[PDB]
Amino acid sequence: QTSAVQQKLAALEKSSGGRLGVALIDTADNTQVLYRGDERFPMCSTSKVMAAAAVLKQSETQKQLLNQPVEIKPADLVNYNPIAEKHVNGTMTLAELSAAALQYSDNTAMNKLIAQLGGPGGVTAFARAIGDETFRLDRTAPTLNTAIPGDPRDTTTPRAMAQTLRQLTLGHALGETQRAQLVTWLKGNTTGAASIRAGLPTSWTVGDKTGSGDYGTTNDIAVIWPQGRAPLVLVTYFTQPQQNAESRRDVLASAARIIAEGL
Ligand SMILES: [K+]
Ligand SMILES: [Ru+3]
Repeated sequence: QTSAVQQKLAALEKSSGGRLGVALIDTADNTQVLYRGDERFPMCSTSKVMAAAAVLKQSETQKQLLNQPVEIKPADLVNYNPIAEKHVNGTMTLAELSAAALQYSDNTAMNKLIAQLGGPGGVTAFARAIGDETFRLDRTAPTLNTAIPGDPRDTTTPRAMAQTLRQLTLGHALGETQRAQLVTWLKGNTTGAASIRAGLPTSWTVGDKTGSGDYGTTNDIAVIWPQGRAPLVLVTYFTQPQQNAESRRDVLASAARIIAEGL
C-alpha cells in the first residue's frame, strides 16, 4: 500500500530532487509511519547519539566515568571543534565531551567518545547490544560524513534508527538516570531549529540531533512531545545526487509538517 502520508512524502521528495527517508514511531499507539524506511542512508552526525548513549551505558557500571578527564591535544582538532578548541592542552570530562558532541556537534568530542568505546566498531557493538542489527559506524569524524551514494559505511535505515532512538530516550535501553541525561542533552541541542523543529507547531517540544555531510546530506533525528499527545520519535534523512549539493533543512521541516498533520 501507499498511505496518504506516504503519498505526501513522495510528492515532497519528487519536488526536492533528492532521496528522503522518514520513520515515525507514535508512542500513543506504538505504531509506525515509514517512507523508504528500509533503505540505507548516511547518518552523518546523527550517529553521535549512539556514541553518547554507549558512554552513558558504560557509566552505569562506573559512577565516576563521566567525570573522567580526557586530554585534548592540538593534533586532536579536526574540521569543526567549537568546544574542544578551547580546551587544547587541557582536559574535558566524558560528560563535557558528550554534551559538546550532542549539543554543538563538536567532531573532536565525538572522536573522544569513539576512542572511549574502542573505535567505530565499539559504537556498532553497543548498537547490536540494544537490538539494532542495522546501524554501522565504520569511521571517525569527519570522514563518517562523506555520504557517498551506495556506500554502506556509516549508514542505517530510518526504521532501525527510530526504533533505537525510542529505546534510548523513552524505553529501557539505558538506566533511569542515564536516559534522563540523554533527554536533557537532546533538548538542549543548539543546531536543530531549521530542521524537524521548523515543521512542527511551536507548542510542541523537541530534543534532536542533526547531521550533514557531502551530497547535500541533511538529517535530523528527534524525540517530540506534541501538545496534548504522547511522545513521538521521528527520523528524517535526506541526501542528493551531487557531491557539492546545498543542505536542505527545509525538506526535513516539510517532512515533519506532513507527519504532524497526519497524526
Ligand atoms: K554539505
Ligand atoms: Ru499501508
